[PDB]
Amino acid sequence: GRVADTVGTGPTNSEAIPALTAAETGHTSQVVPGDTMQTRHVKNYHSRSESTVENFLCRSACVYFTEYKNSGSKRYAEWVVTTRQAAQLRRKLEFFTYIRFDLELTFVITSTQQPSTTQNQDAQILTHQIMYVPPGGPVPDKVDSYVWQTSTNPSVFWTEGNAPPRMSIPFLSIGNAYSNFYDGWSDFSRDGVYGINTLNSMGTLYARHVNTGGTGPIKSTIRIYFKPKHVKAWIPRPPRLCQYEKAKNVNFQPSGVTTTRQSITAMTNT
Amino acid sequence: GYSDRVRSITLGNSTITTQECANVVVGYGVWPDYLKDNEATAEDQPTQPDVATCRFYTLDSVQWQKTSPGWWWKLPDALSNLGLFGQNMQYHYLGRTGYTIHVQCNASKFHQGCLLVVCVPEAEMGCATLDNTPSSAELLGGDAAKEFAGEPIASGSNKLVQRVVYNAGMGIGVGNLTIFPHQWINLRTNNSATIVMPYTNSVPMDNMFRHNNVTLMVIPFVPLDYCPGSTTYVPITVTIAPMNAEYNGLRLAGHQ
Amino acid sequence: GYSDRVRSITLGNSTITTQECANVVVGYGVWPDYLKDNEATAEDQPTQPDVATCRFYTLDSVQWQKTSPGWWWKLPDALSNLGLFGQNMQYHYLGRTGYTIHVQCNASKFHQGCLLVVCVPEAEM
Amino acid sequence: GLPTMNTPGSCQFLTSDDFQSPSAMPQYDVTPEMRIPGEVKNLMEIAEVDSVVPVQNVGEKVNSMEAYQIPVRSNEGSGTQVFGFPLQPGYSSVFSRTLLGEILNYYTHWSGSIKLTFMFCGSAMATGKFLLAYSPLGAGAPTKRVDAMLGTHVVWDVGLQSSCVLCIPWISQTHYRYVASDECTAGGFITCWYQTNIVVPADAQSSCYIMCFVSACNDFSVRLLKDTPFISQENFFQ
Amino acid sequence: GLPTMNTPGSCQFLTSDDFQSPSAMPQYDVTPEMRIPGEVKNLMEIAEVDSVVPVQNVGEKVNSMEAYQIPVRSNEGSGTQVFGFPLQPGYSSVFSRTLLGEILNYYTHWSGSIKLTFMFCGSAMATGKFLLAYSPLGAGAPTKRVDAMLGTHVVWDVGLQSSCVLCIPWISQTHYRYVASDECTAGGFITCWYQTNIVVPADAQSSCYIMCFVSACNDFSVRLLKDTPFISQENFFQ
Amino acid sequence: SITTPEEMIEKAKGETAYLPCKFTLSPEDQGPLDIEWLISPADNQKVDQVIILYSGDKIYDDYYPDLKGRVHFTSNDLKSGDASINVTNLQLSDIGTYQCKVKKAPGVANKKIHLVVLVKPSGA
Amino acid sequence: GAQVSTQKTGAHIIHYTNINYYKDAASNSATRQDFAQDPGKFTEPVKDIMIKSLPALN
Amino acid sequence: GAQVSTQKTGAHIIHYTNINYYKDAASNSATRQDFAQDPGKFTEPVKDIMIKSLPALN
Repeated sequence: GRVADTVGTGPTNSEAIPALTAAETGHTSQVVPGDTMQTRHVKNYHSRSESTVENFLCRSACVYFTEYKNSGSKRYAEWVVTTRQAAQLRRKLEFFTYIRFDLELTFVITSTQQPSTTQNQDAQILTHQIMYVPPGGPVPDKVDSYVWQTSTNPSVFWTEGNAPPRMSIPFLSIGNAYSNFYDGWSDFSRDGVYGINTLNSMGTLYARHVNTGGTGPIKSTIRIYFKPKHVKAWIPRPPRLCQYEKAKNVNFQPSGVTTTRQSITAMTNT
Repeated sequence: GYSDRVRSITLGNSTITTQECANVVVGYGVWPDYLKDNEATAEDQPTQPDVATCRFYTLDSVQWQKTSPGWWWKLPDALSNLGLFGQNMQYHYLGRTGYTIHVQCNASKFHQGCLLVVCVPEAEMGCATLDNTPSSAELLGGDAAKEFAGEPIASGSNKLVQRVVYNAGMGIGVGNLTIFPHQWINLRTNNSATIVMPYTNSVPMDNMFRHNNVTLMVIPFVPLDYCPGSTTYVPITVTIAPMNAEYNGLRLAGHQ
Repeated sequence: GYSDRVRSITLGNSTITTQECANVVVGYGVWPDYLKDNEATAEDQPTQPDVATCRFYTLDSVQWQKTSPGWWWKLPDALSNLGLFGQNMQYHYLGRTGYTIHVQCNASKFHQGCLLVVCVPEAEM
Repeated sequence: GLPTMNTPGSCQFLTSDDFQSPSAMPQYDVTPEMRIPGEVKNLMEIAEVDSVVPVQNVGEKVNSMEAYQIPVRSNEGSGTQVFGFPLQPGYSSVFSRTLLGEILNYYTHWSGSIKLTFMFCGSAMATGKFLLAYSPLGAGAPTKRVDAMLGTHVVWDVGLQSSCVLCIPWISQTHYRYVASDECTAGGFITCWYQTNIVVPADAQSSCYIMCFVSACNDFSVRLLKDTPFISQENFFQ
Repeated sequence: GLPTMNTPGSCQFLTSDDFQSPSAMPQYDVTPEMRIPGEVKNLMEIAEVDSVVPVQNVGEKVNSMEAYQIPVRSNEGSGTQVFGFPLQPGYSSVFSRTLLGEILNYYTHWSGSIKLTFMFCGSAMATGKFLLAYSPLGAGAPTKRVDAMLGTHVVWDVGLQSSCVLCIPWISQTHYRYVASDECTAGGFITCWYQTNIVVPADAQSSCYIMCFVSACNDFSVRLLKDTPFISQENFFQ
Repeated sequence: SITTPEEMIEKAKGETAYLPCKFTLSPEDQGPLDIEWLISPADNQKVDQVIILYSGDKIYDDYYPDLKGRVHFTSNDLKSGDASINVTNLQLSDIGTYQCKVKKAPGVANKKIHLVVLVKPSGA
Repeated sequence: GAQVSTQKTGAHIIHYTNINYYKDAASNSATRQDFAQDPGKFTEPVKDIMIKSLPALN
Repeated sequence: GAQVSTQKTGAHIIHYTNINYYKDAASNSATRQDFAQDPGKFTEPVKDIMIKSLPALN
């Protein structure tokens, strides 16, 4: 894991020309300082461990959050699982064309009492259900549906005040890797929406209150955190320059290649 | 004697020569080859045509003008109407191939200019209209080159490609395109570029009409210039040979 | 057990079965094979497509009427518009092939009739 | 006390957890096991058993035995179509209620080859020949016999051996396909055509029926358990 | 029960934690791995690849290809300046959007040597010689060629080999420097000067362009992961 | 989602506009299908008014007195992925923005069509 | 079945213990100590080796 | 008295530890790694073996 040492070199007068090459060939020069100047010998101990692909990707990030109430219209939350709605993790993943990983999911669930006129509020403690529906499974259309029975769908039940709930998911693709980019169509006539496949289909998450607590209104928020683990990745790419616009495509607004300075010899930015 | 500037490349009944070349770039160090038993999923016996399809096809030429932004070609599709490679694309569900790409542009010792030649895996492009995605006719040149633009494509309610060259149609910085396999054609050094590209995909085989998995791009970074009295018409010419081609799933012809 | 009336023939992605057959006639005792080095004259490397073209093609059916005189088919030409065999015919100066021919006609134990099935080299008419 | 630290996940109830737990009935002595015939170790053992396909699932025919019957007859021509349906073993209404289909609807992914057995059920005096064909996707379903013939197929000659097997091999760009309907993982088409006619003597019926059966090959498997869309409930039963 | 005692930290969720956890999908069988070209093990493998520098990033030139072009021409003198910028590989707008720069902006500390490759892109009939110079900090940037010559430098002679490499060696009082702008860890200056003129025959263009490339040497490394200032968001995308 | 969610269509008075709304389902989308078409007229300040609905296996017309009998679905089989509509006998007072809303939980998609009707039949 | 491995330390060795508790590999902790590198597929992807002290083109 | 066993992993091995804590077998964790199969009692329950390449009835 260590970085390379510096070989000490003395003066030189010869036909060897390490510093002259031809960039046309597609080759990157392997020159070191000793090729073009006198250097001392250095015993370098610095390490490259913090820039492995795993260490670069393996931190928790919030990919999405939403809300649901204990009364009224929106009694449960519903989210198609994806990495493309939050900028910071999407950008890190799109350094690579193809990638395999497992996931650690952590949920941060919090609640807030809402303004009301109801007197004598003595709410009991709230439990929450989170259900994961794989693609193709039937989905709940109301907070009191037989679907929440979860005979075969994994569900986590969690009571407020305890540690946040967490579970692992294996690499889940029908392909040999997830594809971050797809230059093509799903329909053989190419008259459809471009860039859409189902190699990244992961399913849907539903969240509800199991009990209502008390007589007052209460709104909860669920934040979903993805941490990739056991990562393998292929075919590095230029990082995303333009700001993201849509979750389902790469559409952008054009922008300059960097920011400006005053003149070609100016030593500061503008 | 010997010189490392000369090169000959023979495939099938075709051969290409060059007297001012740089080197040959090989993919990601990987030479193309047929799919092996322990990575296959499709069970039928594949056809391997082997000289009828693994040979050089020369596309239509293109003019380098002093203001040209650049060109691109999606690779399976560029050859899709062309010979028995095209016929085998039309009759099979599944296909697998690598490529030898060769880009040619000569000019005198008095002309100057510099082109980047890159082979981009999975070049998913953006639409000018942020809600839409671009139509097939905008993305697929089909044996004719597609052109980049010099200024941003105006937004409407259209299906045009956002074509501006300095974002490479992809929302990135164009100077960072050297992470991909590539060469430079620099008119004072070099009149040819050659890239050998292996098969790349997240699956072992794929449909060749539905998905274009690599894209050749040719982009002038230093514009063409010359002085009056010099020849003004300087074309660029692309020749492409599929390598180790295989096909699975024979049925009636078509793509729908 | 076993019966010499049943037969299966598989080629490429196709297979044919039959339960009332006679035997199989092989040419003039000679099974088909690729051309060898010491009999070749064309110097270029040949293409051998091998399942894309070596497989069963079924032609349009024909009605046997009580007064039918008979039918004929010239062989390269009968398949000339048909699949990748047709495409390879269209793109090449030269070709070489053998054939497996299979003619089918069923009827009840109460019908009667008799057909000759022949393969004629060089049928100049 | 041994110094410890609770991690996230502490005190959750995850329905697919696998933990030990104290028994409510200490030292209870279970009834000894008996040797019962037909022990099942794996659901695929069920999937590999043939079951009858409801091919003629048209209108009111699903409320009778006619859904399982495929009509054939003596024609005044040849090469017309007998049936066609898509290779969607969990999602096509042709396949969804077979043994194979009912097992598939508890899973998200499927892979492997499939067998279709046909049994001719006319009289012994009837003869005929049929073309059974599978056409991989990308070009649509064939509409004539001369287009169906280009794909993978069997020519079935009806005789003393009454049944014929069409094997639908796994030909896919992916290692797995979805159980739900999905165009990126389209399966292709299955069709059947008259190769010659049905021919009978006088005093035998000129109309006849074929029956179709489906099962899985020894290369078949399923992934990612889920709830079936077939069973449902509005209240607890009584 | 084994007697235990919970320590501080119990039941917290720390985003860079590394703990085991129960899988929601017991015994699921992952798709087998494929040999795909271009596997990446370490982000430094990307940093060591050359990419094109936007040196002429002045005004509207950042909205065209001219940002990557360095003008040179035949002069009526010698020794004038061609370009100059500071060694701030993560923070200078010259460097911030290169491959090297984009990786650096995810880190807090950087160390090691850097390579600048220049490619002359005039006609074959043009000749010239250039001085490429690095001046360590402490005295400001050089303003004449005779002051730039005192520091570390290369004299590039243009010919059949079209490209020349200036190595910027690690010369620092600290083992590491900050990615952000900071005077205690100032990096120094990079400048380029006409050593002789550009000389052409008649009927060849007297104006020409150079291009610059940056990459990391085999002694280079980065420390302390952080969030990049380049990507941002006001709502969840749709 | 719907194929081309933003577009504009120009026709002449007396002709009959085709408003395409073609959609594709994801494997996650397993709820019941709902299809709504609403309108925001250019001349008028009324906004977001249903003109034709499809739900629970059947169609519902008769929501906009103005388009009475002149708004229909074009497909014999709507749930296969076609929610396009025909408007007939076009006149200036209907120039506006039509909206197609397709629902099948979890999935939801919409499409905006800006219909311009011109006096003379001419694309200039 | 415990595994002992080395911790990350400074330069101028100390060990830690692990035991897997669950039945699937996807339940294990991250793989943070894989320090192999191979940049020669991205740098230097040329058919003919290029010796640094020689001219690139001759 | 710990038992070490193999985890479920992918193809192109890693182990886990268990110790029973309770006095009844019904307290143990599930039996998820029993991969034996025997379909020949449901397929092919015939008295006379049927060789696949021969006619079924003769």
